[PDB]
Amino acid sequence: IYAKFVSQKISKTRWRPLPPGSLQTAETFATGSWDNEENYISLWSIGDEGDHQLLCDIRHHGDVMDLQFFDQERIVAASSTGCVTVFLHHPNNQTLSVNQQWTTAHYHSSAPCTGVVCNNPEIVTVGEDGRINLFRADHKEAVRTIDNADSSTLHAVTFLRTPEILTVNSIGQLKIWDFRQQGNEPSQILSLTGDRVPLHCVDRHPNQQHVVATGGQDGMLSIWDVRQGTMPVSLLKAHEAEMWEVHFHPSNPEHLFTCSEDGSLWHWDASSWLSIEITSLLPSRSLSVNTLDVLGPCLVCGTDAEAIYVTRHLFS
Amino acid sequence: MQPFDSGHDDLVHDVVYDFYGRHVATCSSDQHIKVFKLDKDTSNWELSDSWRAHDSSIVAIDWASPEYGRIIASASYDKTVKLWEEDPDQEECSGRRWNKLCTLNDSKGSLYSVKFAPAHLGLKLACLGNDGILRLYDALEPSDLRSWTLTSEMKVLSIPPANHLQSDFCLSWCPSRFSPEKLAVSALEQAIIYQRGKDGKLHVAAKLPGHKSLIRSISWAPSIGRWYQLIATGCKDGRIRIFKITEKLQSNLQVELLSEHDDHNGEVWSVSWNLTGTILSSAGDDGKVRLWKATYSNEFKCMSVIT
Amino acid sequence: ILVPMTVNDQPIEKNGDKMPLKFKLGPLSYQNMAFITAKDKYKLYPVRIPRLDTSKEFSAYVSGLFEIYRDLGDDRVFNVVNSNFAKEHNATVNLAMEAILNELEVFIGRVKDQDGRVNRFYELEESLTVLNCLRTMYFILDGQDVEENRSEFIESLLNWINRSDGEPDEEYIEQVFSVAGKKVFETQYFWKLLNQLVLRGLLSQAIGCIERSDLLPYLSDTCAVSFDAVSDSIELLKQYPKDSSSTFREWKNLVLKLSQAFGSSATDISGELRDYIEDFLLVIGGNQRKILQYSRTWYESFCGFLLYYIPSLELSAEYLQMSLEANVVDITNDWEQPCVDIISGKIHSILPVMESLDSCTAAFTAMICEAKGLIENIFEGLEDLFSYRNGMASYMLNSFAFELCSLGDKELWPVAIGLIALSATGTRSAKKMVIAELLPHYPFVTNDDIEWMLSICVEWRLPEIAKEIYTTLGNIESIANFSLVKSYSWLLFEASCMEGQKVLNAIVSKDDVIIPQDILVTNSMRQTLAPYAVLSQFYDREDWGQALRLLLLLIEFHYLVLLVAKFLYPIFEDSVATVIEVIETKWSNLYETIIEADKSATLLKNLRKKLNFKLCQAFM
Amino acid sequence: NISIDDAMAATNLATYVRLHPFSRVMEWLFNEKVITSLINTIHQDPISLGSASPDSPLVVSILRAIQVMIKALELQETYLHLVRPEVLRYQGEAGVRRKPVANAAYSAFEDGILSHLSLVVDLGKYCNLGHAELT
Amino acid sequence: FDFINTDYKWEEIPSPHFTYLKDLDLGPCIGVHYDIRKAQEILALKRKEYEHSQLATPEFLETVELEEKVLIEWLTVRNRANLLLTARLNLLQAWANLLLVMIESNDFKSTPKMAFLLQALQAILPTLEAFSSLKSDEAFELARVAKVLLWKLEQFTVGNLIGDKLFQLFQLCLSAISQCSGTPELRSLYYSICYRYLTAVVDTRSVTNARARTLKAITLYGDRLLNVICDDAYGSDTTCQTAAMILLNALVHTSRASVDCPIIDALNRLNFIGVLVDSLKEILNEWASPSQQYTSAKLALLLQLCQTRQGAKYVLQANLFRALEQSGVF
Repeated sequence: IYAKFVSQKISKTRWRPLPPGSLQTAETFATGSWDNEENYISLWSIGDEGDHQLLCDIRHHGDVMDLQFFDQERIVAASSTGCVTVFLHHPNNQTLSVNQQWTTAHYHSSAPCTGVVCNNPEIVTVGEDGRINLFRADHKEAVRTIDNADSSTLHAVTFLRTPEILTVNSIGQLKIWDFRQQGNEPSQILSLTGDRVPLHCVDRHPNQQHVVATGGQDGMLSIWDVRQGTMPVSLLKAHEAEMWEVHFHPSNPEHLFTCSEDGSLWHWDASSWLSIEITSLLPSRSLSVNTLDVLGPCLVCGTDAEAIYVTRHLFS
Repeated sequence: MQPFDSGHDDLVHDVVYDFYGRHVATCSSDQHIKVFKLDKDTSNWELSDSWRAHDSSIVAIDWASPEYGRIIASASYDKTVKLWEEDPDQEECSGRRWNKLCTLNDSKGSLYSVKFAPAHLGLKLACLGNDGILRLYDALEPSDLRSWTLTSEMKVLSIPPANHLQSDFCLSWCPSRFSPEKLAVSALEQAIIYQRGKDGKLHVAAKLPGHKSLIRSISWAPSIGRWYQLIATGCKDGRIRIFKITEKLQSNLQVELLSEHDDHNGEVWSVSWNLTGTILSSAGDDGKVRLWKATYSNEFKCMSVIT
Repeated sequence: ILVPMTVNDQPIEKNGDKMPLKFKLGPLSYQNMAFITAKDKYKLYPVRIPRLDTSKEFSAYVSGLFEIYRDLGDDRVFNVVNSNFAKEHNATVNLAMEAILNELEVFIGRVKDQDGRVNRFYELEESLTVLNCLRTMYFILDGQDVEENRSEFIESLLNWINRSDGEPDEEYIEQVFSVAGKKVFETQYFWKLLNQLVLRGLLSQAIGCIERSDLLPYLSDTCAVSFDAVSDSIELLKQYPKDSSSTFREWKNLVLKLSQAFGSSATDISGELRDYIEDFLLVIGGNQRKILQYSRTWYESFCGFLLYYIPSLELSAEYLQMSLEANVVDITNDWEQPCVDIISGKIHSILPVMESLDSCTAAFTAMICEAKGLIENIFEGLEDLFSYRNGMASYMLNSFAFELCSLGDKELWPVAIGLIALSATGTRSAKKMVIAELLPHYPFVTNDDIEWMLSICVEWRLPEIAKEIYTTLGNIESIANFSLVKSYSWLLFEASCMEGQKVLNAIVSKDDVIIPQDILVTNSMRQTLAPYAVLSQFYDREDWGQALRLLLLLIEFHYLVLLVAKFLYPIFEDSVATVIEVIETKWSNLYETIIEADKSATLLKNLRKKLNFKLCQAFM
Repeated sequence: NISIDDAMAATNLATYVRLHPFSRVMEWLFNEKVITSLINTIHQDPISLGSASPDSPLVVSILRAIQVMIKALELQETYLHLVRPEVLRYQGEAGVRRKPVANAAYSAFEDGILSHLSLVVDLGKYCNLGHAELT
Repeated sequence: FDFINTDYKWEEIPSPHFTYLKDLDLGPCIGVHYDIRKAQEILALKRKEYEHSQLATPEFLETVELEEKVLIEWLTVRNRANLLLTARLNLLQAWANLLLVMIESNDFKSTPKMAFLLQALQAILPTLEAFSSLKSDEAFELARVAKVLLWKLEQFTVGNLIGDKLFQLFQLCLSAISQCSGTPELRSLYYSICYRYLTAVVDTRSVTNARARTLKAITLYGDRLLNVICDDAYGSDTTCQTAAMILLNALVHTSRASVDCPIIDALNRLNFIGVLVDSLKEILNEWASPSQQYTSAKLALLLQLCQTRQGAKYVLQANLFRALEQSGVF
């Protein structure tokens, strides 16, 4: 593992997906920054302390609240302004452009878009206005908006099986929605009783469409099975401050990764979550780790120390 | 995988799997046909649709090859055979998810069985009833799933006495893709095989001797890998029988008896095969299901007993 | 094997009218079905085939083994660069045997960790023990003696023995290092457990158990003589040769010298400790009588014999016999007898039993046994494979493949087809047929899955299969994607109707570049022409050209003709007249309806229009 | 085909080999009359070829004869291997009435031409004509 | 002598990704001649099977097509490379034979031809350095020419260039022996080169510097080098074991001239002295003839170890008195 310092606090880091049938491991990643007068979306490649090459960047107005790859060349960003944008990478001349955008995806006046997930051609967003949008590439207006879906702040979203999704909010509720539904109420609510601890992140198990992991204000990892009643299947003590992201490893989901405000990034190894050894990967002097992404043996993360940490050799 | 209710009021006669094994069709005496779906997420079986389809007890059912669409066929004591096609533009459980595509009234006696033919022969099917006459039907133009013509009629039994509740008939095509068209038929104590001739007509090419009572079930096994054919029968005399048929009184077909099994001690009601014809199943009075595998010597051995 | 169909709701009770039970095997191994044709018995019982492996660990195991099988290349076959082909053949095969062993160990591990039932773990370890023994005896020396390669052999042997059973388990080490009624460590227990350690090659532990109680104590004080023995004996133990059969020859020398010296010398210790030290030195020297005396199980004896007496397999026959005279085979576990069989030459007749433990392992075992040439196809004769005609290994592998096909795990389907394709026996056409029948059952979902299927149809030349698969896929956007003869015609007609009624797809016919490349038929061309005509219409001479194109299309082809007439009326020279004439010469409910919609009689209106056109031509 | 592939296409190849006249041509090539006529046509005076035109029919006929001889020498093995046994088996199984026109003594095509010594002399003398194809 | 060039990298080949058809080997393809139809039929059967699988058959067809179009050119390039390699091997063998015939049959003076000798040495230096452990076919032709050349041997300038290359040539020999490269035949030629170098060149401040630096190279490898030489002795080959045995004599001899020695100590740790004294038994059976000359070097070596004070310790512990009695030679 190694660090690179990049002169901006990094809110989001995502690997570019690999071409179908590639035998190579991930080498290109996107970042989004926050807390600057000028924030940026940036694309980077790793050469074979590493050597990083800035491929291109583009000014992003607002803090980058979330970021996902839609396909090889398209990157979707959520702004603190409530704008949702699809950026397009042009590899021939290494430029970024705006492909399409929904400037009023979230609003009250401006309301931050807090989460975006992609399942090409669909894009789903949530925000502090408690609005949930389904967008489709090249459609100017939302396919569906669930106005005033949640009365609490929506912090994150995941697909279950499209057009079904699950959201997490600031009072610790998981809510399940379908864009075909009538009304503004969820089909199912799950939550831990006692303290209504805010949930900041959620990820669906890549193979088991019924299973999700969440991270909370209290640093805890929760595993849920939406067929198994309203409480989590597992509740595990973890970080000393907020957990900002949680990711199952895409190809071997016995491995799961979490990062926190307390400056740690954990690799959890259950090799099943229904039904554990943990390694902390960053040094003891880290500021908030805001974001991580994992693909194959490659991990990238971004911190409030204006640092990106990478390993391309997680398992070797 | 816990049991579940079918939703039928009267006794259930047949259950059949679709090609992918993710769907199931049920038919009962309450004159209904139910279709169940195997939900991906929650590995549970859940009713896709139910509907009234006949004026009398529905005894047999079967799915057509997926390369012809979503098609089910039913046979009832009301002397008819009906064909249905799923209309994906309808809500599940609405009772209107399967549209009748046709009705076959040619039979003048109740019907006991109906089986689609192997896909490599087009939409084809067979049926047999009290009239003791096997009938083959063909959907000549695969576009018109209503254009059901009658391809053939054969007299299986010759003199069925007008006073017997004791009646049973079964059908089973040879699944084999690289073997001349042929199918097996059971009628009471008898069991005979038909084969397509050069003249495009069915001829009796052999008989499966040995049954000393009523044949409750028969099924042709998938001959993937083998050069021979295998058909099993569950008789009322309490014996499972497995016949080896090779093609090298006017036949080109040989008939060996490979196995006999009375392990059930009572009538063997159901006999079924693997998708690879690697496993054979049997069920009967003893309230037990037995799975059979073939030995290296080609004998058959019971690899497990469910109850 | 008797398993309860449903350990919840059992559908029968008394012999109360033996009910008609019915069962149907499903396309998926883990999803079959049972039911009953009787009154008040309307439940359906989904049953999965007894002892079926759906776990991820298993598929991992399968993939690993297929990898070993595939990687074996030409070496998976045995030819009944001259004298080396033999030695190198055994080299690689013997290695493959190690790989299989490994994969099975890993599997067994993952089964102990992620588990509901641990019975599978136990059975898999047993399978491993027996396989370790098999390698140690036939997969290292290639028929030669231990001198040929002392290092590898002793390594495998020492490995086999210390993975077969757990003892001496550290739960028993403390068991005696705790028990008293005697002075320090000097009862039959300490020594038995010291000798046991030596017989199993566990010299490290052996040494430890000594430096535990009276190495320096009772001896360095009481008898200075026996202290030197007990000490440089531990030294010899510290240097037991494992690479040179020469160094061993000299080692046993120093050991026998030590045992003779101590043998007749200063007895300044207890009557019992005297002998207790002699026996230890005898065992280390290789005294047969003693090696048998301090052995708890036959394999401890056998192992000892090979380690301290004479390291020659030419005596294994005798060793085993003595071992079995001391301790009979323990029928508690299933691995001991098979090991005895291995050692004693009769390798065969194990395939059926292993097939009972696990079909997969048995399959590949038979395979590598064929690779070694330990089993071969005696048959010498019916146009197909899945029989006794080919090998016993071929048979078991092909069987496994077929079994994999009903498992419904698309990850293993490549393994199944690959297994069949690489089968060292059977005509390419026979395999062609088998694949032709299996492939249609592939549980494809992704695009990639389908492309894989197709790639296999290509690779094997199954155009009738591919045509069928695709037919299944075809069954507005979907139709557009599809664009057999009748269907194409219908699509054409639909396109024409749409044109008469009047986006990206249409332009492509006339991201985008990729689509154009993919496109790069008559129906399609017609639709493209219609689109061009509409474009021209949207854009006088152009209009005439479009009208001409339309007339030409009508000639090539009732509804279309009506649409054309409608267009002509809306528009309202020699070539035009000729076209109009041809149309009149060419000139039901749907057509009438279309005509009514357009108006919102037809033949008359058409004739009137024709007359008007003729008049116009005359005026010109 | 028969060893790996199925037995379906075998009938097509059998019918092709039985109906194609290649077998009859090869059988006729083993006759003494044919080779005698060929060596008589090739054995001509040099003055005629010298005074003849490059497009003369004699040169074209000699070229065609040499090409036929080359093709026969190339295909004799393939014939004797994969034609004669199949044709004999078919004639034995089914009922066919054919008259042999081949000499059993001539086991190969060289047996019928090894008795001509002037052939090589004529071939060598024909090298001084200048015709590229014939040379 | 410009046809030997490794810059083209005829041995190295750029291997594409080959995401598909990777498992298709050239088994039935293979006189190195890889038939293209044997792989064409296999890839056609695989394409047919994939198409029958009905899983994205139309899209992924172009991938298989381009993979086949790349595999055919791969096979052709491999065949051409094999042909070029065998042609270069034949040409090098012919050139070596010509050079040997020229050097052997040459009555002309040697002092004028010393220039051509040094030029040939300079030309072969890079050739040997580039093929020291790559292949065991080209070194053979180039290893024997250097052997005879070393035995068939203003003046100060020439003497320095010769001794300089002889020192560099001494390194690449011990480097190959430490790795056990090539066949026993090639490994034998290296022993003769190092033998005369340590016997004639080294054997007076210039001598001390050469002897000191010479021992450094031997100590660099350590037991790794001696282990290979000890294994060659009493082996299958008849000439390799003889040259290896005589080589050890020069090592111990030159080491004493540099009261102890590290060379003799290493032989004891490798169990060489032990097995050596054991072979003394039944010497009557072994003893112009190849077996006779081999025994001469064997007993000759033991005689050298008995001259140093430290040798008596290791030699006496081998119990040689009982070994020479079982043979009954006396």
